[PDB]
Amino acid sequence: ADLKSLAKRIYEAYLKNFNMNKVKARVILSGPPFVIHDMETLCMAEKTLVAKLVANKEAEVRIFHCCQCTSVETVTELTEFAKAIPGFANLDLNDQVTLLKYGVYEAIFAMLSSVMNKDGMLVAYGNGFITREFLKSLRKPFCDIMEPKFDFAMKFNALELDDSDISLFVAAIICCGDRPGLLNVGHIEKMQEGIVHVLRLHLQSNHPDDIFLFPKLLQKMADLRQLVTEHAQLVQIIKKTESDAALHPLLQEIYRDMY
Amino acid sequence: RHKILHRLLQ
Ligand SMILES: CC[C@@H](Oc1cccc(CN(CCCOc2ccc(OC)cc2)c2nc3ccccc3o2)c1)C(=O)O
Repeated sequence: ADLKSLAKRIYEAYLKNFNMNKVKARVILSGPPFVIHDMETLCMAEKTLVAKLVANKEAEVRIFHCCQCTSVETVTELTEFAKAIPGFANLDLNDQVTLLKYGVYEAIFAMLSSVMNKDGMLVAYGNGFITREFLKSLRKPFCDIMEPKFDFAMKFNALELDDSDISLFVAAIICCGDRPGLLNVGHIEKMQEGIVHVLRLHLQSNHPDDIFLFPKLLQKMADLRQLVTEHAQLVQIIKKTESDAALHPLLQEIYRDMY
Repeated sequence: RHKILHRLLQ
């Protein structure tokens, strides 16, 4: 097996399939995005960037809807990306579904880090920047959505990964053999072992300065599973208690029976 | 149980 070539293949699949990556994000964050820091600038950004949405419910529920729309888009990109991981498409369709069901929000929050800095995050395909303080200012429970993801991102970004690392990390998130309900655990474990081996060797080559980077990222995978469990609980509270905050059907299917 | 995912995956 050629593990350098496998790493390149997964990186190329990531560059093709994701509209946002860390290179693109950093170009934008380096200074154009419309800055959303208060209700006036939220409403202005909505009229330009999501006009049909405001052509109205509470601002918090509009933001929640925009968040979900981004997730739906990213799930679609993740499904196409997954098709490129060796062995993934040879799995039973039911196992492909299970792996994606549990893995997509761990991958979403990992990749979200690339558009975040300590002051805010890119939104709407890089055409908006919403401040972290504005999101904290929203009424409960909506102000509790993003802050844990910023906290994860600040530590994740301190690892100084590049897109070649992240592509492999996202592939390893998707190929977890301990998801509930898998049929062919043995084949998935071997697929995972192979991707994790590619990740290990890549980090050794690309980050010779950080000899613990691989176990740091194994821990981040475990942190992400916990972040997703907590996020799913918050989504359930919102769904149950906020009638205007409908869930998109693909996201309802993902969250249903997850944790 | 996941008709949209199933459809996206095909
Ligand atoms: C709420 C329920 C929803 O939770 C979340 C929680 C955190 C993050 C997301 C998805 N997300 C944030 C989009 C905000 O999108 C707007 C757009 C416009 C706007 O105002 C005009 C405000 C917010 C995102 N961004 C990404 C960028 C790169 C890679 C992956 C990315 O994932 C959904 C879920 O569970 O799906």
